[PDB]
Amino acid sequence: RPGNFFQNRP
Amino acid sequence: PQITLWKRPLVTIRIGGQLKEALLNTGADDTVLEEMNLPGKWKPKMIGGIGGFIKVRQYDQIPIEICGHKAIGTVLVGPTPVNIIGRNLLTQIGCTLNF
Amino acid sequence: PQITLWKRPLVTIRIGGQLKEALLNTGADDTVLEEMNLPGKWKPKMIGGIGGFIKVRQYDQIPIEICGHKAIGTVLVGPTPVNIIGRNLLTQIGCTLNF
Repeated sequence: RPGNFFQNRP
Repeated sequence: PQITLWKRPLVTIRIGGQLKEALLNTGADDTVLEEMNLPGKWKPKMIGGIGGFIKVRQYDQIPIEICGHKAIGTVLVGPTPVNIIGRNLLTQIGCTLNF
Repeated sequence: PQITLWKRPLVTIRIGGQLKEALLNTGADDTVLEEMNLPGKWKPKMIGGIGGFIKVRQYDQIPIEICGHKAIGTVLVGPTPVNIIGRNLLTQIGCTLNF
């Protein structure tokens, strides 16, 4: 199940 | 509080009058909530994650209460798998990492 | 140490004796390293988050050192945009979120 919630701008 | 990381660091938030569960995420620049209605104007934006880029709606200056602490700032709404509280709001509530 | 969240929480890690920068990510269950040609047996896996899924290689019982603190466990390798330390290793070095 999805498990890597890295997030970058924009 | 002090939160260890054996399980996902989930907390209750209140936003636009409603309660939701969100993940405290030091790996996110921004706060991203699952599709929902929020009042006021928004702009289209794109953001990136592990799998690539998605389109979101950017709402500015939105009040949110996170595990009892008040924040007011930018909230992105879009097809994230889970509600995520990112650094933009983690800094408002005084969050640090410690080891 | 205490890491604040005004900036991406990038720290130095050591893997195979070699140094890399990685992001401390409380929003990741697992640890994923940018593509590198690590020796050893591996198994294919998919990891997911914002934007969908990517294909990675799963290595087991790999020693890592995170800001001088030793850890050992599962390390994924693939086309992540940045090296990410996830909870499987953050727990080993006694990392907490505090607010």
